[PDB]
Amino acid sequence: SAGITHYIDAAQITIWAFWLFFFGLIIYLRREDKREGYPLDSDRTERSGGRVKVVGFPDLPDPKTFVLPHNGGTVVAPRVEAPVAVNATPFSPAPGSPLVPNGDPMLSGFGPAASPDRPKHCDLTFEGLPKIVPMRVAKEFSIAEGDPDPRGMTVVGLDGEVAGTVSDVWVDRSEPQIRYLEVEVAANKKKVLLPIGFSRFDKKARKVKVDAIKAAHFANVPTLSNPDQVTLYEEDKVCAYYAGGKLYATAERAGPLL
Amino acid sequence: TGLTDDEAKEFHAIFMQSMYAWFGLVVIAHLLAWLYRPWL
Amino acid sequence: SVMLLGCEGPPPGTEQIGYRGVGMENYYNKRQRALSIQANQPVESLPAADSTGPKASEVYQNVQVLKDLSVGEFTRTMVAVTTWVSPKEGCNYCHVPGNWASDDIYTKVVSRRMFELVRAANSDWKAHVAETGVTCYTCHRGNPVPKYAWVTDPGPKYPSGLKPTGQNYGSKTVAYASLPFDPLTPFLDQANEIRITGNAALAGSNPASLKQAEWTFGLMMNISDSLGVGCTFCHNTRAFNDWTQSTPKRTTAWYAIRHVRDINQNYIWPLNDVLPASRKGPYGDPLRVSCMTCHQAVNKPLYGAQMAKDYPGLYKT
Amino acid sequence: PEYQNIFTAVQVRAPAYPGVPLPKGNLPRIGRPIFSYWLGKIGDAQIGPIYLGLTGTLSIFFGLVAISIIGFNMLASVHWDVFQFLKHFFWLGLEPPPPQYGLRIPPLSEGGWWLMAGLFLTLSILLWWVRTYKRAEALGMSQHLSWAFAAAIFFYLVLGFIRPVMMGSWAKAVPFGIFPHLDWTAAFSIRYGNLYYNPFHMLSIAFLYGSALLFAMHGATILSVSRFGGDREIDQITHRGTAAERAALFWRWTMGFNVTMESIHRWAWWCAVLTVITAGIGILLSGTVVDNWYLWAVKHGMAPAYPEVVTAVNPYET
Amino acid sequence: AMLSFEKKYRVRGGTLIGGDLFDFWVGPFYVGFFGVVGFCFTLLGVLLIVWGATIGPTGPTSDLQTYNLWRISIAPPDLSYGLRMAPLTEGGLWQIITICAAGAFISWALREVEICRKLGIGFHVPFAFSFAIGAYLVLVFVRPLLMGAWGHGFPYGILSHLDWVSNVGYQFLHFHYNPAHMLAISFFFTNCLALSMHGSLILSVTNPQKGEPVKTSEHENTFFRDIVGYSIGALAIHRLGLFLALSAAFWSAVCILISGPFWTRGWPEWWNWWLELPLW
Amino acid sequence: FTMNANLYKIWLILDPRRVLVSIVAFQIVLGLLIHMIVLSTDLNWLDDNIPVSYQALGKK
Amino acid sequence: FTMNANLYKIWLILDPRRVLVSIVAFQIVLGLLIHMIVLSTDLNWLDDNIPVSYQALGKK
Amino acid sequence: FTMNANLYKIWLILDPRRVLVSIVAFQIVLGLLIHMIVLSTDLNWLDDNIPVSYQALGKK
Ligand code: BCL
Ligand code: BCL
Ligand code: BCL
Ligand code: BCL
Ligand SMILES: CC[C@H]1c2cc3[nH]c4c(c3C)C(=O)[C@H](C(=O)OC)c4c3nc(cc4[nH]c(cc(n2)[C@@H]1C)c(C(C)=O)c4C)[C@@H](C)[C@@H]3CCC(=O)OC/C=C(\C)CCC[C@H](C)CCC[C@H](C)CCCC(C)C
Ligand SMILES: CC[C@H]1c2cc3[nH]c4c(c3C)C(=O)[C@H](C(=O)OC)c4c3nc(cc4[nH]c(cc(n2)[C@@H]1C)c(C(C)=O)c4C)[C@@H](C)[C@@H]3CCC(=O)OC/C=C(\C)CCC[C@H](C)CCC[C@H](C)CCCC(C)C
Ligand SMILES: CC(C)=CCC/C(C)=C/CC/C(C)=C\CC/C(C)=C\CC/C(C)=C/CC/C(C)=C/CC/C(C)=C/CC/C(C)=C/CC1=C(C)C(=O)c2ccccc2C1=O
Ligand SMILES: COC1=C(OC)C(=O)C(C/C=C(\C)CC/C=C(\C)CC/C=C(\C)CC/C=C(\C)CC/C=C(\C)CC/C=C(\C)CC/C=C(\C)CCC=C(C)C)=C(C)C1=O
Ligand SMILES: COC(C)(C)C/C=C/C(C)=C/C=C/C(C)=C/C=C/C(C)=C/C=C\C=C(C)\C=C\C=C(C)\C=C\C=C(C)\C=C\CC(C)(C)OC
Ligand code: HEM
Ligand code: HEM
Ligand SMILES: [Ba+2]
Ligand SMILES: [Ba+2]
Ligand SMILES: [Ba+2]
Ligand SMILES: [Ba+2]
Ligand SMILES: [Ba+2]
Ligand SMILES: [Fe+3]
Repeated sequence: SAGITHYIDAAQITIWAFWLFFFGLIIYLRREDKREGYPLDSDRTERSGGRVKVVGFPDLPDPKTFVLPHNGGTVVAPRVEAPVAVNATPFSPAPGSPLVPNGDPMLSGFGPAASPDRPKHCDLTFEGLPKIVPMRVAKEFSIAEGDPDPRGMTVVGLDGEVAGTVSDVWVDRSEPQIRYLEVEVAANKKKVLLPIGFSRFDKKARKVKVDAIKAAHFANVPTLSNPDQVTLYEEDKVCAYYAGGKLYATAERAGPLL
Repeated sequence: TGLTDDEAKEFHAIFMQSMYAWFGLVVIAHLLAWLYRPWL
Repeated sequence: SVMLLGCEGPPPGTEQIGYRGVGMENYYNKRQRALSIQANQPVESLPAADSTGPKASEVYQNVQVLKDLSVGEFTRTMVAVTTWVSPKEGCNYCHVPGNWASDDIYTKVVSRRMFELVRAANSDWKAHVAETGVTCYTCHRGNPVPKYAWVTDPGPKYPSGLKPTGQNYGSKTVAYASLPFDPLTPFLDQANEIRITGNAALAGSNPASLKQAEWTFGLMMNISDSLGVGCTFCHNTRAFNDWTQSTPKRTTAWYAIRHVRDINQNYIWPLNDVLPASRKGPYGDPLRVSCMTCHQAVNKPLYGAQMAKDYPGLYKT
Repeated sequence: PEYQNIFTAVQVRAPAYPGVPLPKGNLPRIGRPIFSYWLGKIGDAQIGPIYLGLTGTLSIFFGLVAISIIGFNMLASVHWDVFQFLKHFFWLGLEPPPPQYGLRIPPLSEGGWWLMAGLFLTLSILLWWVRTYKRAEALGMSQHLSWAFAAAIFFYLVLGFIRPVMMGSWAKAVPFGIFPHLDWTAAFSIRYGNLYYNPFHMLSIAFLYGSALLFAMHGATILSVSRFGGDREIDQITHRGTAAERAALFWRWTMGFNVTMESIHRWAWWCAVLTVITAGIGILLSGTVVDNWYLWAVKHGMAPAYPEVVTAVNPYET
Repeated sequence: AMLSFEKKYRVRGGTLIGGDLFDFWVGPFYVGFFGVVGFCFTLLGVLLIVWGATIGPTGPTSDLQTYNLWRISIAPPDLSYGLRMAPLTEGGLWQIITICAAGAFISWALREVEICRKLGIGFHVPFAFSFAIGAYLVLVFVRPLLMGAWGHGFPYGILSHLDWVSNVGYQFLHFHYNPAHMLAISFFFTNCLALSMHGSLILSVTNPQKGEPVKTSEHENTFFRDIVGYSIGALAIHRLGLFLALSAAFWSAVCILISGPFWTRGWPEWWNWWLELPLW
Repeated sequence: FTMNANLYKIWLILDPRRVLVSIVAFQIVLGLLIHMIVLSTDLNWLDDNIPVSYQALGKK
Repeated sequence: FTMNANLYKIWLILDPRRVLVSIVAFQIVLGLLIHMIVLSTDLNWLDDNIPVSYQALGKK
Repeated sequence: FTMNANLYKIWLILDPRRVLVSIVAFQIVLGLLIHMIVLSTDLNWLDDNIPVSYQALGKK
């Protein structure tokens, strides 16, 4: 007998090998997925007083330490984060219900206006100088030949009212680019940051539109504990406020439509 | 070209000579070519 | 631009070939379908000829093929062969003037061989030609030289230092694709192996080369183009080699490949010595036959018009 | 309305940056920078400087040699008529040694140029590999690139070198030409019984679709959180921000689970490396182990049956 | 259940349609009006694919009927039905299932939209999704329409749709020569390259050799500039990758849209416009 | 000489460096091209085996 | 000369360096283009065997 | 005409390093190219079968 066809050939067993390595892979990636946001929040944990920490399958991976350059620290993941109150109240006491923000929605710091507490220190260049700084601090930087200089354009909110005018431009010392617009606010002549991501240009007009917030809201932009640099904490606090206007800045972004 | 009126007279002169010299070597090579093997 | 480019409008004519959902379908241009139909028009028949009369071989001097024809019918057959092969030239094209019986001019020794070529075609290859059969016209189209006759080609030039790629060129032979540009000589003249697919899943019993696969692919592109169709016309591309999943046209094409091997081998190559340089390619090989020659871009020559049944003189015995 | 972060609408310059300093041994850097206002329209406007060591120069060297053999051969094939070369370029190519030769080194005029271009190309590719590892070490970083490049090199080697040798025939490697190499691909599938029923090529296809899905999703995400400096993935990875939070949450509310700013890059990495790794496996088995994938799939009962509505009798059996 | 930083964002509102009606969560999925519609379209769709597997092409007792995961397949009606609704048991089922799939995808997209509105993030994801939805529509709606019949759509079956792709592709003799096809393939490939490069970079910097600290933006740029003399930069690579993937889908949609309706001949022949220019 | 006198002034409008390097670039191209054209035609001086039948003074 | 009137003011609208560079480029392109067109049609002046046979000047 | 009374001045205009390196590259390239071209025409000097047969008898 020189013909006993074997039913299992190298392709079968190699597809088997694949699937096994695959399963181990999937599991592993799902473990890296829980280095943040975990263990979850249920009323299972609170009902049980905590004896039910929510983690699911697979489980959480041993902490990993990131050693920040420049006397920066040591970060871990997963870590234990202190709970933080919610600046809102349950739309329903029933589970899975959303919460309505407490007070003036843009002030709430809840919803599209929420944000975490990032360090109260600055991101740094390789050298260790504040990465994000204004062009006034970053002497060297310069507009690109043929690009309207933002400096001096008018910042205008979502309803067409002037907000202020661009008093300067913040830039990345690590990856040369416009990160922030500075706004000398009209209504109180105080200085605020405006993320580039929220700013639209109107070059022929030398304007800088903002669908995000209303001209007035520019008055409440979170502020810098120092005008020649900004902290990680402050970047989040700045952007999130503007983000809030996306759902709050009008009594209509709230939805529905019909 | 951030050049002065005189450093393009100098350049133009030298360029012209080198270029005509080139065209000269050229007519030389083309005549040798026509001599060994006429093409028209 | 970088022009843009080569395009047809919607909706194409469509035909479902296989089972729904399997993807075996065909698309075509209606415009070009009507023009092709008008260009592949058939010549109407000559009135049938009476008779009832003596056989051709009794009244003529050199009749070696069209023997058993009545005089009348023979005459009819001659009128058709005239308009069919060389109407601008008339009778004198294949005959020595004043002497209908002479073979002293080559186009007649050839005409003779082609009377046996058509007869053989209509009577022996029905698994291929069905009841449509062939006629002089099929290839000649009012022309002495089939417009779509072919020759083995040498490709473009190569210095003496290197040998030709055998494939890799702009060739309307192989549908413009880059496969090998003469997939005919080894398949439509000689009879090399087309098959490369293994009949076993695991290996160790199929020596087919990848190269052989590309040659089969080129040839197939030729075939597809000559009849003017796509692989779903004959195949089920999930299994090109699977005969049960193919269409009865694969069967027909199988027998056709053999038929062209016979036309090119025992009817055309032999005429190479009495034919002029004007009818010969750079290797001395002669203009021969392919599928295009007869189909001229249609699944059935002249859209399957039935010409031959009106001329009994084109059938054996 | 709101900016989409597609086009830097207003750019800024600073003197070019020659970069972080390499330790002793990593040679100087060459060339001096320039800025392209248009690249700048969509990305870092800085063009170079570049590093070129022994490795890098020896690789540029081998690689250009290989490109020359392929090209010169293509001009030769249309007779040095550069017009014709220009006309059929897409169709031009350098075919491999013919099978009559097996794995022997063949004459110049019959494929030997292909073996030389194949030789030099591979060497130049693997030298570019080493290059990227050196370039990746001088910076204290890890070898993630090098492990991926090593995966793509794996597939390459599987295509033109490993399978041919195993199959005992340089003619089985892929030929250098655009349309010619397209034909090699198609002929390849035809010869081995429809590559669609080859499972490894299905997975590799799932991973290619997946590299498109993942980069599309992640990229769309990061731009959508580009208002929170989400592109600055490094610090969102060390000091999680509302960018990485809104990002992870968008997906959480849509499909029920999510990853993190650091981990999505692991899903992406592994999915790309996976294309090339299933792909090479797929070619490895073609002809060496399985000869007719459609058949293989039938043997494992995966191939569908349809009502046989059209069929043809087999002349080989008459 | 929520992430450990999720409650602070679970705001009310943002719908397009529904308002407080379906404005709630279920586990980790957000519901919303389009989720309810979506779940309906989806469930009925799948449940019908289940009935098709149950009945088979010739009836539940036939040998072609099957529950084998690789072979179950629901195919469209014959072309003879043109754009009409065809009987349920003759490709009708496939039509309905299609309506459900299209509706589920469009619902899904709109739900990601309500979700962007909630979180205050850009709408890049559902826009990008809409390219796959577009691709799906040419493959089931546009193309078969331009072609006077829904039967030109691909079947819903794991390998049967592979067979579909195969024979439709081969109707054009050598599909690889489709120029839009060549484009789309290049984008799918390039996408695969950028993805592998970005992945590698981030993982190579946020996790360096032991003994080194988290790397920097300066490192990032210095590396790809070291190797290939250019670094498109962090932001932009997220921009490019999105370009590559969306374009890959685009050119796939156009590469198949032109295969029939705008081109009926074989595809390599298309390239004739290039061998025939009056330059040669 | 047929030409202008204000013909040097052209180097106040066009950068001389570029014009210079460019000329050589273009000329090298044209040189190689034309050579290849001739090499592809009847004027070829290589593909014939003369005066000693190199590929058939030992081969053939 | 001019077109008429005031075709000097045209250079108050179109950059001279660019118009120049553009023309040189274009003319070079157009030239190569036609040379290629004529050789590709009947008017070829190279692969004609004119005025005397060359490759078969390597034949006898 | 041989050389300017001032054709040193070209190196006040052109970088000696770049011109030198350029020359090196172009020359090496040209050498390799022409060697290849010659290797592909009659003037091949290798597969001539002279001066003494190295493949004894037949196959090889
Ligand atoms: C076609 C049939 C004949 C033929 C007939 C001709 C004819 C006719 C001609 C040539 C000419 C050329 N032939 Mg021939 N030629 C044949 C066979 C050959 C063979 C061979 C292997 O057999 C070779 C190598 C050549 C080689 C060449 C080139 C040396 C030359 C063109 C120069 C050029 O393009 O540069 C372009 C020039 C430059 C790029 C710049 C010149 C120098 C500059 C001005 C110096 C300034 C300094 C500079 C800025 C810095 C230098 C750095 C650069 C990198 C160079 N011929 C065949 C047999 N040949 C041409 C010639 O001789 O020149 C008149 C010519 O007209
Ligand atoms: C593009 C041209 C063809 C096509 C070409 C191919 C090719 C070629 C292949 C596939 C493959 C597959 N295709 Mg497809 N496919 C097309 C359109 C579709 C559509 C659709 C409705 O538009 C769907 C749902 C699918 C889905 C699938 C899966 C059956 C399978 C692997 C997907 C994958 O990993 O990709 C990347 C996506 C992901 C990883 C996301 C993960 C989601 C999973 C994989 C998809 C689940 C499908 C599920 C099993 C059945 C559908 C849901 C049922 C309704 C319940 N294709 C078009 C019609 N498809 C591969 C295969 O192996 O099949 C044999 C393969 O080789
Ligand atoms: C044509 C008939 C078959 C076909 C036959 C094949 C064959 C045969 C192959 C594929 C391959 C692939 N096919 Mg397929 N394929 C078909 C239908 C499809 C369909 C579809 C919608 O139907 C899809 C999505 C795919 C998708 C794929 C990819 C997933 C996969 C490998 C991708 C890749 O990038 O590797 C490409 C990446 C590399 C090769 C690495 C590149 C790295 C190198 C080193 C780069 C060097 C650069 C160079 C040095 C720069 C200098 C340039 C010089 C000029 C050279 N195929 C049809 C069914 N397919 C592969 C496969 O699956 O095998 C199992 C393969 O080889
Ligand atoms: C068979 C012979 C031809 C061939 C014929 C065809 C044909 C015919 C087609 C392709 C198609 C394509 N081919 Mg091909 N192709 C060939 C060779 C190749 C090769 C190769 C290496 O040679 C490659 C790489 C490719 C690759 C490609 C891609 C460019 C393209 C498909 C992209 C796509 O579908 O996006 C679109 C993505 C989608 C439609 C998915 C949409 C997602 C929807 C909205 C969501 C689905 C959700 C679903 C429910 C998920 C299930 C999850 C479960 C619920 C959990 N082909 C061979 C040569 N190829 C297809 C194309 O052109 O583009 C359409 C096509 O129609
Ligand atoms: C998951 C696998 C995917 C992938 C990954 C991948 N590709 C990679 C890498 C990785 C990880 C690298 O590390 C490497 C890279 O460098 O990335 C930018 C690379 C690479 N992928 C590339 C190509 C590539 N990868 C592909 C595919 C894939 N790569 C998969 C999609 C493809 C396909 C199939 O489409 C291609 C075409 C290259 C850019 C690069 C490898 C380059 C290389 O090996 O170089 C060899 C040598 C040369 C090319 C010679 C250099 C030629 C110069 C341009 C000439 C310059 C001349 C100069 C002016 C000097 C003057 C000359 C002197 C002689 C006078
Ligand atoms: C356009 C660029 C790429 C892209 C983009 C893209 N896709 C996306 C997104 C984006 C940006 C999302 O945000 C969205 C998502 O949720 O992320 C996972 C999505 C998506 N990408 C997915 C699939 C997908 N994308 C693909 C491809 C692409 N999508 C491109 C490569 C592919 C393929 C074929 O390669 C697939 C398979 C889904 C997981 C998800 C959308 C899922 C969804 O909307 O869910 C609602 C619908 C259901 C749950 C099922 C409905 C039930 C139906 C009635 C039955 C289905 C019938 C079906 C037609 C039969 C097919 C049978 C198969 C066996 C063939
Ligand atoms: C009858 C009736 C009442 C029904 C009963 C209900 C039933 C049956 C309940 C069963 C419950 C369960 C088990 C099933 C629910 C099934 C549902 C509805 C369908 C699943 C839908 C869905 C889209 C699944 C697709 C899964 C796959 C693999 C998708 C491909 C995408 C992918 C690779 C996923 C993992 C990676 C992800 C999620 C990346 C997202 C992601 C990206 C992309 C970032 O860029 C990013 C940046 C910074 C921080 C975070 C992120 C981030 O999380
Ligand atoms: C961490 O961050 C990172 C960096 O930052 C530091 C890096 O620098 C880097 C280094 C990155 C690089 C060097 C980038 C490398 C990119 C490569 C190699 C890609 C190759 C691309 C090319 C050669 C260019 C190809 C494209 C073109 C020529 C343009 C052609 C235009 C065409 C065809 C017509 C356009 C029209 C369409 C396509 C039709 C419709 C399209 C759409 C609707 C798409 C929509 C797109 C968007 C973006 C919204 C990485 C990896 C990184 O991860
Ligand atoms: C006129 O032109 C001038 C400028 C000279 C130059 C022009 C050059 C040009 C234009 C070239 C164009 C080239 C193109 C377009 C090439 C395209 C190539 C393509 C598309 C290739 C596709 C696939 C090819 C593959 C996968 C090749 C694989 C080959 C391999 C893996 C070979 C391996 C060989 C090895 C390792 C050799 C070993 C030799 C040993 C040591 C074994 O010998 C004993
Ligand atoms: C109206 C014009 C034509 C007339 C009147 C005509 C008449 C004849 C006659 C009377 C014969 C018998 C002569 C003999 O064998 O002695 C004959 C034989 C023959 N003719 Fe014709 N002819 C015509 C056109 C053609 C044409 C156009 C061809 C070829 C294309 C052709 C090919 C032949 C051949 C081969 C024979 C020998 C027949 C055999 O062996 O069966 N004739 N013709
Ligand atoms: C361009 C697309 C086409 C391709 C790629 C193609 C490919 C092939 C291949 C690979 C085979 C060999 C199968 C085996 O090895 O057993 C084959 C056989 C065959 N094909 Fe084609 N084909 C095409 C179009 C056509 C067309 C239009 C016809 C009919 C007119 C046709 C008729 C045949 C026949 C009859 C055979 C069997 C030949 C024999 O057994 O000697 N093909 N085709
Ligand atoms: Ba058609
Ligand atoms: Ba022409
Ligand atoms: Ba010799
Ligand atoms: Ba000569
Ligand atoms: Ba020897
Ligand atoms: Fe990223």
